[PDB]
Amino acid sequence: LDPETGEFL
Amino acid sequence: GRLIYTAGGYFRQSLSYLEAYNPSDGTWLRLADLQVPRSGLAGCVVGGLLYAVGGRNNSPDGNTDSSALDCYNPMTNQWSPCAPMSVPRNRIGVGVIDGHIYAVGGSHGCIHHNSVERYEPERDEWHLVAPMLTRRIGVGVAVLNRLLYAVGGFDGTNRLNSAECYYPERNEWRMITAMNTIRSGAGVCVLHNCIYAAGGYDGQDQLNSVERYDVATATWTFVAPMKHRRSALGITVHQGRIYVLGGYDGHTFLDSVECYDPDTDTWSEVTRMTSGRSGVGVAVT
Repeated sequence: LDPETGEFL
Repeated sequence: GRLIYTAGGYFRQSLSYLEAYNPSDGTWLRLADLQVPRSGLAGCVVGGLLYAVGGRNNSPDGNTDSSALDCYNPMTNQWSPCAPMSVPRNRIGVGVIDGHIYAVGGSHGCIHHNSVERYEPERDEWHLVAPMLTRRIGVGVAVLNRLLYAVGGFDGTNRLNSAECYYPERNEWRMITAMNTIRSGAGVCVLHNCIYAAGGYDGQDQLNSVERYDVATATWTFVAPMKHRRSALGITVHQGRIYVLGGYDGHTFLDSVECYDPDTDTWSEVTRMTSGRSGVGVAVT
């Protein structure tokens, strides 16, 4: 979970 | 009567949307979808044609970073692919000088690029120019006085408040006055000879603060902050006003589109995107 974009990688 | 185009973004997966908003009538258009879905791309315009640069397709099946340049003609409502970049660039920064598209920074896996490359539409070629001093992803870009500014971002280790200018004729980079706040994934644009950097992530929290670089004084001044905090947000200028579009506020995905009036120094909610998303590209024509 990228805090900046919210994308789940 | 120019529109604010918005391409792609993320909600659960990378998106193919292309949509346009008209501030005169407050309506949304549904235009032809992207050939390949992507998020963390950037938008720009050259000769009335929308370009969508880089990003990545974070789908259920997996992740593929994009080196692709695709071009959308408003008159034909058709996407056409162009020559790809030398490397893939997710969380890309883009600016235009003299009908040439500069691709700034961005990532490919663990690699955080400091390289920059330049696109010539009339030849359909990409060429490397001088790389930035700092490596940057989530980087704001803004063309001002025919110089390209790379503002904020993430260097692989830390979130940055530093900014730096590019000189096309000289082909060299130079650091400038760093920002008041640290900002990765901010919306960065140019209004009335100043650079605005809105929103982003400071390392801990999401931001609603907006600060304004004056070129003559070389100092960053705060202006009225946004109502809704956001990072990885879309941004553009349309007829003397800044428009911020969507993003991620730490909890949820925004469909809010706020509008800044520089005369009153007041933000306002103007419309909603048709669905909440982050990491959209945005351009105006």
